[PDB]
Amino acid sequence: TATYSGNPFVGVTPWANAYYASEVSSLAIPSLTGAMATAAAAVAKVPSFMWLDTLDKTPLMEQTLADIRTANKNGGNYAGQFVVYDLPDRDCAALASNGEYSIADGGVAKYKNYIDTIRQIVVEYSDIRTLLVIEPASLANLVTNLGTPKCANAQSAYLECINYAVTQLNLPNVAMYLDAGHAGWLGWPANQDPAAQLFANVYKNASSPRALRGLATNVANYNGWNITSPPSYTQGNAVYNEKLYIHAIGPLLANHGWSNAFFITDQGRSGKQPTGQQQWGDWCNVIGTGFGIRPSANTGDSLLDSFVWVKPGGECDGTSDSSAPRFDSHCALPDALQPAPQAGAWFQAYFVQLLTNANPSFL
Ligand SMILES: Cc1cc(=O)oc2cc(O[C@@H]3O[C@H](CO)[C@@H](O[C@@H]4O[C@H](CO)[C@@H](O)[C@H](O)[C@H]4O)[C@H](O)[C@H]3O)c(Cl)cc12
Ligand SMILES: *[C@@H]1O[C@H](CO)[C@@H](O)[C@H](O)[C@H]1NC(C)=O
Ligand SMILES: *[C@@H]1O[C@H](CO)[C@@H](O)[C@H](O)[C@H]1NC(C)=O
Ligand SMILES: *[C@H]1O[C@H](CO)[C@@H](O)[C@H](O)[C@@H]1O
Ligand SMILES: *[C@H]1O[C@H](CO)[C@@H](O)[C@H](O)[C@@H]1O
Ligand SMILES: *[C@H]1O[C@H](CO)[C@@H](O)[C@H](O)[C@@H]1O
Ligand SMILES: *[C@H]1O[C@H](CO)[C@@H](O)[C@H](O)[C@@H]1O
Ligand SMILES: *[C@H]1O[C@H](CO)[C@@H](O)[C@H](O)[C@@H]1O
Ligand SMILES: *[C@H]1O[C@H](CO)[C@@H](O)[C@H](O)[C@@H]1O
Ligand SMILES: *[C@H]1O[C@H](CO)[C@@H](O)[C@H](O)[C@@H]1O
Ligand SMILES: *[C@H]1O[C@H](CO)[C@@H](O)[C@H](O)[C@@H]1O
Repeated sequence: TATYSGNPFVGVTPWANAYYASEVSSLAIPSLTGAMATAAAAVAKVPSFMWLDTLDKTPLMEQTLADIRTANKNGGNYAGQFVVYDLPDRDCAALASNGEYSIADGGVAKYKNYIDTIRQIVVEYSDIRTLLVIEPASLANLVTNLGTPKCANAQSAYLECINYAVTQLNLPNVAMYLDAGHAGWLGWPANQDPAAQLFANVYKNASSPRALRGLATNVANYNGWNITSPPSYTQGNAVYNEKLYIHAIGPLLANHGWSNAFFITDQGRSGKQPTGQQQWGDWCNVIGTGFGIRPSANTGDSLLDSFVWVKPGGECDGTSDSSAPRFDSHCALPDALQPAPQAGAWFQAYFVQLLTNANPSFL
């Protein structure tokens, strides 16, 4: 059944979408040989989230859900996985993933229309359990980056928009996880409570939506889940992995009026620890990374609903071309793989790296 009474990953199987599978099979495999080619075909079967990064990407959500509806007839019990990611003045503390809407030019109204579009799809497919990550980077930027003019000015718009998202997508077949950055961002002891306050306030302000299950961490990042050996670049932070992060912030959510908040954590680029990061804040196309813990609801953890692959490995974080639009200097750092295409575009050398360094291995 589509509705759920607790962990929304229980009794379902996350669906591996055709979009990523097409990228692997048609963009990666023709360039590979032997063992690597075979291993790549296997990656295409690991479920990762589909990002709805533009409004005209919404038909792809429908096509995925149509596939799932079909597969659910043949005994199967599959769930759809999507990222809601189109805020006006998006990615306010970076330049690589700037979006189609701006606050100045009716961006809030356009965002509401975008949410309206997604809501209709979810109603159309009320028979399918649908797992959503809400707006990566946004709320975390509001906690830590009010010193960035673009974020400071986006505050009221972000909170209005996110309130609209979590209220309009509050439906019985839906589970939403608000993006909550990662251990090396919001996990810092001094940021934990302010972050928890903001998250609980979003939840409370939205009348405690039943579909709002908790938080998503490590999205498009690389931190370890439960590594017992803290990496050099984590120096100074007692919260050096994602398990420590969720177990630190969880009780603070409860303290601020959000009880029963649960978590999902991205491990799609977390297989190699330590990573090739020379600094913890180096987020763009990081070298020395591999595909990580496979998506699974068997987490052996009180707070983690599921390990997930949110950022699809192989899809670029940003262009390394200083002369191109949306160039962010982070993408030209020593530990950023180069040359890199536009954010979201296929990045073959990066896919090859992730496959080579995969743990668990595909090879
Ligand atoms: C003490 C210390 C040392 C160091 O080398 O790096 C950091 C980095 C820190 O936080 C970083 O904050 C950034 C926001 O200004 C985050 O960037 C975002 O990263 C996501 C991916 O996780 C990406 O999608 C966004 O576009 C990007 O803006 C970055 O992840 C954090 O590491 C802190 Cl708090 C201390 C550091
Ligand atoms: C509360 O919801 C309203 C809806 O209009 C929104 O404008 C506001 O930003 C929200 N406040 C917080 C603190 O999330
Ligand atoms: C870390 O988590 C993984 C996946 O659940 C598990 O295989 C491993 O035993 C865990 N390690 C520790 C030290 O808890
Ligand atoms: C999900 O929730 C609905 C609404 O209560 C139930 O009818 C269904 O059986 C499932 O548990
Ligand atoms: C309602 O659904 C939850 C999972 O979402 C189960 O854990 C529970 O037993 C009940 O069936
Ligand atoms: C999702 O589908 C898998 C089979 O692919 C099952 O193992 C699971 O029970 C769920 O229906
Ligand atoms: C399958 O889909 C991918 C992503 O849209 C394309 O790159 C590929 O050419 C095929 O259409
Ligand atoms: C793309 O297509 C190939 C077969 O053409 C698969 O092996 C792969 O897993 C992906 O679906
Ligand atoms: C990737 O896309 C090509 C078409 O460009 C297909 O032929 C292939 O099966 C895969 O889906
Ligand atoms: C696959 O990757 C190779 C590099 O090994 C390219 O030459 C080719 O164009 C395709 O992108
Ligand atoms: C990867 O390895 C398998 C093993 O036989 C082959 O079927 C495939 O063609 C590729 O070499």
